[PDB]
Amino acid sequence: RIISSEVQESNRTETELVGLKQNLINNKLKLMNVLETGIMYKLEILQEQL
Amino acid sequence: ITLEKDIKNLKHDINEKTQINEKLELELSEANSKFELSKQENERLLVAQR
Repeated sequence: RIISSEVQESNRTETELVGLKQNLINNKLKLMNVLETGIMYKLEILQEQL
Repeated sequence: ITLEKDIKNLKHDINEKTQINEKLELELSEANSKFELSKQENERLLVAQR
């Protein structure tokens, strides 16, 4: 009972938190995609044109 | 929490660089307009001289 409701339940919450961590990392990678290859690339081309 | 703060900080960076890019695009359009106006005005003045 302690495992299923306290230990393994805490481990399930930990797995959900790790999944949230991976989702946040993926969102961060998307932001670097929009930023580096994007808004910095857009900044570079805009500065070149200007 | 650290990754969420990183995402938020990178979103303010996105917003700042997006304001910069909006200013750059406004300045690019303004430079194009200033070219067309100024070169046409110089053409008009040189044509009056001619």
